[PDB]
Amino acid sequence: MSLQFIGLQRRDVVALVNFLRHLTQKPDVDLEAHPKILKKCGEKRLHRRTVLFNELMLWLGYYRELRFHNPDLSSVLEEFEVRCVAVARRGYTYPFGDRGKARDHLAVLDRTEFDTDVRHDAEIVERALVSAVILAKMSVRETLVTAIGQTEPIAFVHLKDTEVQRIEENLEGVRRNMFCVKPLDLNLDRHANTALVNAVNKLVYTGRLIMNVRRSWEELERKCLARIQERCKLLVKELRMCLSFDSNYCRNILKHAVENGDSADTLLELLIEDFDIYVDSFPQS
Amino acid sequence: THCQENSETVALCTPRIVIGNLPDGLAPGPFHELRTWEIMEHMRLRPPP
Amino acid sequence: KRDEKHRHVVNVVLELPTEISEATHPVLATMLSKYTRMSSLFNDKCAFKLDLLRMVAVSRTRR
Repeated sequence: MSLQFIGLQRRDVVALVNFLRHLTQKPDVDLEAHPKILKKCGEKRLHRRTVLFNELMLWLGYYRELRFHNPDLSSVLEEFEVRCVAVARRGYTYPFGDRGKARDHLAVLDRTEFDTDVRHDAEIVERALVSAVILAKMSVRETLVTAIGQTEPIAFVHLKDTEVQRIEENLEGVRRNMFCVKPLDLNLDRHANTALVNAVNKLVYTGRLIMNVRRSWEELERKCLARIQERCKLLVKELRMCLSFDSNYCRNILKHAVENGDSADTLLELLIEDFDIYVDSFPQS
Repeated sequence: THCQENSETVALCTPRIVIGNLPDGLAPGPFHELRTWEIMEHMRLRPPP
Repeated sequence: KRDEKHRHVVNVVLELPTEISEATHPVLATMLSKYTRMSSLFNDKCAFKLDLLRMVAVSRTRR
């Protein structure tokens, strides 16, 4: 929330407040993606205790900025259920040369549903697609995997190369900024392949999209939690060198595990509450 | 025994060099210990040091 | 005015003897400024005693 700092000039503290409003807009949403913000830390210019503590207000607040804006695929996630229902409807009418091998894949395609839990949102998309991509190759009688341990990669089936560059470029922009994504890229022709593949490629695009939004989240969120754990243990090595009430007081603040965000989210609201008492421990000016 | 080279289930063969490679259902652990005394008795070490 | 609120904690709440003045204990000054902000639970005389007690252990530990 209301982050507070030590040796930063007021002109720089206002710039960090500007980072919150611009976070949805700026390309490449990562603190590592904006090196100049890391150069606002004032490292070497100030004492090493300030150099480590100054980042701790950012990484705790940058993690707060991620939780508040929140991933929100639910407006698109319901559309994923519709296209999965459309493949389920058109998947029965289509003839097969071995219906028993294919019908079992259709049953798993029907069972897929999203729970309220966010950690399961990625895994549910994968099984819903693997049952379809194995099915989509059968429509063109394409060769499919037989060896055990060789699950088929998720990929588009039979599409023009000009269509590929326009749609794959969007996936690179999903990792660039998961906060604002729309399924505007749709241009499948009725002439291509079959009505199944048109239902599938629209599903595979949303299916990769739910993962590319989710994988861009957890891979960064795991990193920001890892960064705080490194800065804290390095901070303890320096605070231990001096013994004082405020100095030992800071060591108790770092005893809480950074693992799981709520354990760290309480740490940020706590540290703001007691800024006045331990501030003397850090040299300044 | 078969293995899993890529896109294949090729057969594999490997000698069992030492006598201890045998399965416990064919080479019981009590068997190896009582068998061990046969050589110490051949070494005349019935009372081991 | 604000100084008078600290006397309510030292007397009515903590029941600290006047020989243990707030000026007499330099590290106490950092703590009472925070307790004054918490208007709640003035009725519980004991909770402030155990809290002021444990914080002295934070001040005094070579280990």
